[PDB]
Amino acid sequence: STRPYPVNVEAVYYAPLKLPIKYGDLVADIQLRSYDNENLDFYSDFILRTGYYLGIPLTGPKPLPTRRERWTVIKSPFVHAKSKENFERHTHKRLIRAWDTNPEVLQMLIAYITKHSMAGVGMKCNFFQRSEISLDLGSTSAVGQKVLELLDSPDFKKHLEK
Amino acid sequence: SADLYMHPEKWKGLPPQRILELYWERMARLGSEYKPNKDELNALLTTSEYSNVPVNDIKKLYHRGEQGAIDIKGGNVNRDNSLRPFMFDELPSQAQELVAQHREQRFYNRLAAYELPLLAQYRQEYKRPSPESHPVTYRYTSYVGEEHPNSRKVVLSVKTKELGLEEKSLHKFRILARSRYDHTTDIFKMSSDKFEHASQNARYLHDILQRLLAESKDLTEDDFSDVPLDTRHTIAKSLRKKKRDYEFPEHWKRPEDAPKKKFDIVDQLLST
Amino acid sequence: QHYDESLLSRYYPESLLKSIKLAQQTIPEDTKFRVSRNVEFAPPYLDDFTKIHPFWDYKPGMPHLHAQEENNNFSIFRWDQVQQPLPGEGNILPPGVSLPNDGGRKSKSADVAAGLHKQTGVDPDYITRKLTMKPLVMKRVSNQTGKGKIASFYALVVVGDKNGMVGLGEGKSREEMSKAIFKAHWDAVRNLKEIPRYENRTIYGDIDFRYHGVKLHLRSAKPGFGLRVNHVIFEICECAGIKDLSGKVYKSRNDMNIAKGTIEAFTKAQKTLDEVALGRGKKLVDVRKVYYSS
Amino acid sequence: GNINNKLQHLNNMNNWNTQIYNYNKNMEIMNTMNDKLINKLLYKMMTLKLNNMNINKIIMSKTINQHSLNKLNIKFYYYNNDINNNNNNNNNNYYMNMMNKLMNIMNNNMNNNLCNILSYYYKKKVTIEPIKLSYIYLNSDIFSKYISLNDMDKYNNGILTNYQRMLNNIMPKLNDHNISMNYINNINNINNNKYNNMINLLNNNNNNYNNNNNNYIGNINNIYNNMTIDNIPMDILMYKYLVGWSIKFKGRLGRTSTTNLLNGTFNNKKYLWSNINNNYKLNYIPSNHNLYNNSNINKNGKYNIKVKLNFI
Amino acid sequence: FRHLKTLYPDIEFVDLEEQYRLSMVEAKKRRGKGAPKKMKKDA
RNA sequence: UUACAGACUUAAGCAGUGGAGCAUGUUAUUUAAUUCGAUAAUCCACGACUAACCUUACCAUAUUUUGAAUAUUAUAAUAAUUAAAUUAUUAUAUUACAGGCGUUACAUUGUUGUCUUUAGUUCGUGCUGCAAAGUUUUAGAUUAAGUUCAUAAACGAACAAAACUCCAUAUAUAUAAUUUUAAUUAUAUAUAAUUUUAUAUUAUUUAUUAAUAUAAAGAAAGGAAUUAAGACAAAUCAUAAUGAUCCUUAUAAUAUGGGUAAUAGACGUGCUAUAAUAAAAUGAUAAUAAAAUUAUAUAAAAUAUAUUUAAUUAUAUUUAAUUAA
Ligand SMILES: [K+]
Ligand SMILES: [K+]
Ligand SMILES: [K+]
Ligand SMILES: [Mg+2]
Ligand SMILES: [Mg+2]
Ligand SMILES: [Mg+2]
Ligand SMILES: [Mg+2]
Ligand SMILES: [Mg+2]
Ligand SMILES: [Mg+2]
Ligand SMILES: [Mg+2]
Ligand SMILES: [Mg+2]
Ligand SMILES: [Mg+2]
Ligand SMILES: [Mg+2]
Ligand SMILES: [Mg+2]
Ligand SMILES: [Mg+2]
Ligand SMILES: [Mg+2]
Ligand SMILES: [Mg+2]
Repeated sequence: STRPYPVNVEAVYYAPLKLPIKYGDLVADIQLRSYDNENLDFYSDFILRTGYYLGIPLTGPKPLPTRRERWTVIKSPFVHAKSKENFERHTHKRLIRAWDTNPEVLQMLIAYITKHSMAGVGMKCNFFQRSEISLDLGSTSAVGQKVLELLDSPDFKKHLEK
Repeated sequence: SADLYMHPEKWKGLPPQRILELYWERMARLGSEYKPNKDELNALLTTSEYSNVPVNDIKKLYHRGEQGAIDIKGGNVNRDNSLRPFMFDELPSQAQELVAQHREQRFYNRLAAYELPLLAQYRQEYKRPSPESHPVTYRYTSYVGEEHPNSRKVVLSVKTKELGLEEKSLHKFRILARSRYDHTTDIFKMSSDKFEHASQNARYLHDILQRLLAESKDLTEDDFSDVPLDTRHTIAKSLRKKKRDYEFPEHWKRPEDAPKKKFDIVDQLLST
Repeated sequence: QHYDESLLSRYYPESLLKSIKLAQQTIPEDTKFRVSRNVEFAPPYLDDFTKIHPFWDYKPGMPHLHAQEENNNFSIFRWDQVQQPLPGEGNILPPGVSLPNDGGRKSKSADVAAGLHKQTGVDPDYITRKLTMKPLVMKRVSNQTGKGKIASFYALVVVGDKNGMVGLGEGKSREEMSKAIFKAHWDAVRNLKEIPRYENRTIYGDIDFRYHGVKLHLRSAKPGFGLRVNHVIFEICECAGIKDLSGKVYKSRNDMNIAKGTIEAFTKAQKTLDEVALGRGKKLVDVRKVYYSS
Repeated sequence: GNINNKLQHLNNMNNWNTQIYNYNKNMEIMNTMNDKLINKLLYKMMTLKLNNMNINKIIMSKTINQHSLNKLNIKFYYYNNDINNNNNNNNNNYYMNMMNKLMNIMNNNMNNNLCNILSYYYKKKVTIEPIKLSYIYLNSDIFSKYISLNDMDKYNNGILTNYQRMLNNIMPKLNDHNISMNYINNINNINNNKYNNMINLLNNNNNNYNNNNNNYIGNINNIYNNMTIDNIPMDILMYKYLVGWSIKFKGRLGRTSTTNLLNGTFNNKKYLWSNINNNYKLNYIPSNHNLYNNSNINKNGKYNIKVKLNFI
Repeated sequence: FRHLKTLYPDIEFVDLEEQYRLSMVEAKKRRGKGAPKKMKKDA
């Protein structure tokens, strides 16, 4: 008998598994951004594997439009504004959506993937919580205070006198 | 034990290399707060054979330091082997970066093989909130590992027809919402980032919702039934987007021209 | 495939069995795994990931981006050695390359002997043991170019076994004089020639040879006479195995042309007694040698 | 293949010394500014002295600042020539040399480790991983700094004939073509070993309807038979052999003079004979080439050392 | 760098940039090209 | 100094420059100052991707003197350490200094402008000449062109390169529960061409060939990056950095105001216009884009005034949504 390779090890060599969406209740939107795609894609694949074992139906990574920033410089330090060099930066974006999951399990996903994050990858998470119209116990500016103080000071009260 | 390096009295009886490892840990962890200890020196003298260092030198090295060793050496002039020939025993720094990449991959592979499966113990069945008792949706935002001002922003969105308002009260609700109501989609959406914490902003939107609902359900003085709904704000938004509202004419469809599935005996025979 | 705990417990460590059991209860046996052609998560080889490789995995206790220990629980307190030595044999020596362990033990004579054996078939042992090399001319020459004066090293050497075989070699190098001598030593061995010697000590009679502007007058000498000739000729005679010789150089005394002229004279201007006898059909007797014969 | 494997290409993230993305652009600018300042500070912590006549200069490369969501790892390569106790004895096992003392304050010191100080400057967990390089010509940055700062007495009155000779016998002149062709043969062999494994696993049959949709070929072991960590990894690793190096000098060493030393290969043939494709780092530097410049000040003034290494 | 001499008393760090400046100051003093003594406000 | 080739030029074509007004840079002159460069090609909307203050480097007046740094030595205030002394921090003081857009790009680092040529250079071996050297056919053929090919006592190797490549384009797979919708899309991976094929003709070094046409197949038609050497001791010490030399109650530092916006002539570069193949109004189920931007914000709709039914334009009031497919 050869050495048995269990399903957990085999899964690592194949595309991440996805759980079917039953109801379609969008619970979270995780957008990942990086200046390079390679770590972004690898990390996105890891998130899908983490969610599967947690029981979270996940979709994506959906590629969002890449943003391009551009800067044009003059190569010479002092004069010669006729030769200009071009520079650019590309923001790569990916969207992973979570469905039909309880808030506690969703927080476990975010905690785990935060602990094992990759270099140069940023993450924004929009959480969607469906609530009742009427809740129990619910869910002054600095400038204004100074104005009141100033209008009580003698340099201002001396005029307001009617 | 973790604290063993702090108890040189307990080092007696440990193997030679373990004592040296505990001697090196006490120096690294204490640094400028390191003071020679007799027990520590006694244990190190027991390793004079594992290292073949004269028992006398150990004592000097233990009290003098690098200077002591330089004296034992007899000089401080060691050949400058900075351009020595390559012995094909180390990798270039650029190849060591590709090995680091592979060390990271294997680290993640190992987590996915043996650590992620353990997360299945925490699976919880989805306790779906009834779509009718929970019509309001609060969107929260979190920028992980960052301080971002927008993290405070909270958004509230609900379908006006799911608020349980009568016909006249529903009309008053939509009139008072003004630009916050989209008749096309029937969505009433209001966001607030005025406060510093999202919890504060969530309550603020909740309180406004209760106030708007109370006013809309109090039709004792005015019901605003004469006032028609104003959609000018929605029209302006629609003009800024492109509308592909054209479909293929149904009377142009020719279903009789579609390809007809052919008979394949092999597939028909392979199924039996 | 799903395996019973018994089988899996005989190959994988106990600490990893719980993960395998949970994975075999969450992934249905009828899962049709698909291959990803965008992202390569797994390595290009098979690995159970049950053992930490000392090189291909992060070193336990070393700080790094994915280190799981707390910052106060690292176990690397010595920094004088490379933490992760190369795997396997411990080297990456390319196939067909040798570690330069010894340098300076290389001998220019042995480098000439190896190269010449591969290029011409001459025996390395003879070159490295039987031959003696003596530089004769070592100077710097220059060529005037548009970029500027390009200097070159010129070396003229003589090699011989002191037993009749002698050769002259020339070499040029723009880098260093040692390279010019190596090329000259290489050239000299290829030009090795045998020279007739009377009684293996001197030449047959007298030679008056003209090589370009050099007039060479060489006279044979009695046993024990020694070499009384131009210094350039002296060195060649030493390598060739000539012990007794007299002579004078007239007109041009250019060292380079004296050496070449001498070698040419020793071959083209000599005739053995045996060759003279056979051509003329006569017996030639060495009176001095017969006087001391039985 | 080359860009789809972590062992055959350099991740583009490594082309930048600060590897970060923050939604808050201001915080990203601040982190970038903090990384330059800490890099300068670390350069000032590399020169150590035991006694007036024992000054040990550690040559440090530029820092690689890996900013993840939860922590910052500051990775740098360093070279140290141990000249105080370079013996065959084990006396170094009973005291901490100055370089070990310096490396132990990065993370090990329990009271004043540099990581905790930096953790407050960055407001995140910080780790420092020093990596020791045993030769000075394995990193272009370290090589330039050594020459610029330590070999001045060799090129301040022209490049010594011995100094240049040492800089030309550092590496044996490997034949780049056979090494390039050996690498391509190994790839073909590995590629042909997996195709044969599947062809056999299919011809041996490891629902006819399901035999037209699924692509699962069979057991992982059979598909990857004879492809293990002991033969695949080390044969596909790239940039493993130094095949070329050029060291330039310039400045005043009363007029500036420039001397250029060029020795070896400045190209890669793995990209010509095979479908593997080259990548440009920062979109202008070839990947095989690593170039760095280091300047210093002498009696006359500023002089620059420009080193370029070609690793294939 | 000035805080390193108290954070890590055991280690002796050398500031090459500062050291270079001090050497240039001594050199100019020896050539007579030093800096004039600064006038005191009391005067 | 010869011949050939190459571009360089010229031609043709479209719209301009040179003329008017204005904008802008420069010169000259003026001024307490009108800061300083750059200033033929290779300066002149250049440095400068914004001079009211600031910026600022200039001028007038007033004011500061170890100054922003490091170290030394004192003095204190403070916290720890150690049995009141020590050490930490902070402030003050002390003196070496700090500081300098002061001079020197013709003393420098780095960067850049301008040009040339790359089958370019070196290395190894072989061969020719006594040798310095040469490496020979060849002043080859061919292409728009290293374009492609052939050849010689030369044969290789290395770089220089070309290319490989990345981009665009075409197609395939994957991803999106097609309400973040643009699926007519987004972005990862891979494929594709340096096109191929036959046919007749015309030349040839006629052969296993070129130039053409012709039919056939194909989405296939464009770009990029970087350097090899050398010259102008070309620009920059005003992006920052270095030596020398000079200032140190001032050539350093701060504040208020002024100047850099002056105006005879001259020059560069732009804008607007001199009317009918062309200008002006109006066009609401709203003809038709792309690429960017919005936490040191982008600002909807509405209302009010100019202002007239309304629209349009400008501003105010108010501040919806979005920190974003
Ligand atoms: K030659
Ligand atoms: K002004
Ligand atoms: K008109
Ligand atoms: Mg709002
Ligand atoms: Mg509008
Ligand atoms: Mg829009
Ligand atoms: Mg001012
Ligand atoms: Mg001003
Ligand atoms: Mg100074
Ligand atoms: Mg000034
Ligand atoms: Mg000038
Ligand atoms: Mg000859
Ligand atoms: Mg659509
Ligand atoms: Mg101006
Ligand atoms: Mg008009
Ligand atoms: Mg429209
Ligand atoms: Mg409006």
